[PDB]
Amino acid sequence: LVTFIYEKVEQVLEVRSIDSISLNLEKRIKGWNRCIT
Amino acid sequence: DWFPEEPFEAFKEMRERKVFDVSDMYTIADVWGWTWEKDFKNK
Repeated sequence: LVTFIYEKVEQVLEVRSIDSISLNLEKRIKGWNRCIT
Repeated sequence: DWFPEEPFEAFKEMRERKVFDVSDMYTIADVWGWTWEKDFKNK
């Protein structure tokens, strides 16, 4: 009759080590690669 | 903790944390005394 929408970890180890530049660090690695050279 | 986004402040952190400082910034022309090389490289 009606639909509402309402608002309602070890996996981090599998990705904080395999790496895919997933954090704020990137915002900085990019800036350094853009400026420091 | 993060190093500053601004490169110069990041260098100031490099000094303060002693991760890199000017005393490590040395090369052969400054080390084996090749004082002549100043006259060759840039011309």
